[PDB]
Amino acid sequence: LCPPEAEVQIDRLITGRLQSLQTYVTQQLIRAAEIRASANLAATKMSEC
Amino acid sequence: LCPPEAEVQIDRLITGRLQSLQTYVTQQLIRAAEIRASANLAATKMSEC
Repeated sequence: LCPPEAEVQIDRLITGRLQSLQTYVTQQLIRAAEIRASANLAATKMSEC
Repeated sequence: LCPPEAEVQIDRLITGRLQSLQTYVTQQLIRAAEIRASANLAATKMSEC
């Protein structure tokens, strides 16, 4: 395809790929929180046990 | 621009601005959770220390 009609097809790929990446990052932040809580518990057990 | 062709340009701005705002709010909810956990720990230390 040529430049006016490429910028339509490309924008569709950018939108989808950007959405996919945002989904990934959000999920990682939520999972990170769970791991942090586990690490905090492990650190407490290290101190107290 | 005139009304049929403004509703195309505007919709693009609405989509982007709405996405930006949703991103902000999601990040605030995740950060809020971290602060809450810290506050819960501080409250525990207040009681026990």
